[PDB]
Order: sequence, then structure tokens, then C-alpha cells
Amino acid sequence: TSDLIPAPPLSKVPLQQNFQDNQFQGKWYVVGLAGNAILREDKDPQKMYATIYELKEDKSYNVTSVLFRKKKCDYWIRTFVPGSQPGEFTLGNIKSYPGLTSYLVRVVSTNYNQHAMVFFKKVSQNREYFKITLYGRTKELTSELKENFIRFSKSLGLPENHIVFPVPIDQCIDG
Ligand SMILES: Cc1ccc(O)c(O)c1
Ligand SMILES: [Cl-]
Ligand SMILES: [Fe+3]
Ligand code: NA
Ligand code: NA
Ligand code: NA
Repeated sequence: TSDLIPAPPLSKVPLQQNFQDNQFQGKWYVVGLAGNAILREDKDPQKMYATIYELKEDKSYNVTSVLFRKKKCDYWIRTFVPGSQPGEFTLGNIKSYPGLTSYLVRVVSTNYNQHAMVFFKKVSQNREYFKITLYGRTKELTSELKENFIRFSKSLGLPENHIVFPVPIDQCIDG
């Protein structure tokens, strides 16, 4: 059994105009998380993690994320394949992920050197999940940008308790 807030139609998710793939490369800190599977948790609050975007020769991204868990750095890797338009992607080697039938990424907005908002949508075990990530080039962002991310998340149907701002750490993510 599972009850999820429905995924928004793609019409409600903007696309970053004139997307420059080479400028989006590098490390981003996850300063905000929102989604239908994301829950606020004051007992064990979400720790900040990082995601590195590297363009390959064929213009796909090698996306490597690192998080601090159980006193160790856990790495996980995926391939974002360019989609129907620039700033859009699908997942490479989807068959290597048990239960996964669909995976979409859309870059909503970015200035490339400070911040970015990225929309994800996937179907896993026939359940449709979506999330929005607030990327920061630094671990801290302005209140204006964080409130913008909150209202965009709310526009896609998510309540406050489905929006989290991970706490900055130094382990694993400063590399
Ligand atoms: C929780 C969640 C929602 C959507 C995604 O695309 C994903 O990777 C994770
Ligand atoms: Cl993964
Ligand atoms: Fe994922
Ligand atoms: Na832990
Ligand atoms: Na401020
Ligand atoms: Na750093």
C-alpha cells in the first residue's frame, strides 16, 4: 500500500531557456529537496549531499552523487542522456535498475555559477514519483531563492512537510 501526491503535468514544469550543458558541469550542493516521497523529519534531519555533473564526449552526463551515511561516504552513479530538447534528459541503462520503467530530468532554472532548480520524475514499481532539487554552488543560498523554491514546489502540489532544506556538513561533500 502507498499513497502519493500526483506528479504534475509537464506543462507546469518550466524549462531553462538556452541551456548550456558545458556551464552546468561541476559540483552542486543540494540545499533544497521537495517531492511526493520527501518527508520532513525532525528526529533525524536530512544531511546535505552533493552531485557532480561531468559531460562526456557524446554530450551525456556522468552524474555522481556522494552522501555521508553510517560514518562513511556513499557514492552513486548514473547517466543522464540528452532528451527531446536542451536541458532535458532520460536515464541511461534503465534495465540495470530493478522496477524502473521511466525516468525524466528537466532543468527548470539556473544561472550556472550560483544556483539551479531541477525537476525529476520517475516510475518505479508502477508508482509515479517526482522531486525538485534546489542546487547551490555554495552550501548556503539566499532567502529569496529558497522562498522561490518553496513556492514553485507548492505550485506543483506539494505541502510544506514535503519540502526539506538539508543541513550543511563538511564530511564527503567538500571534495
Ligand atoms: C524520490 C524521487 C523522486 C523522483 C526521482 O526521479 C527520484 O530519483 C527520486
Ligand atoms: Cl542511482
Ligand atoms: Fe535518484
Ligand atoms: Na545515518
Ligand atoms: Na539572506
Ligand atoms: Na568545495
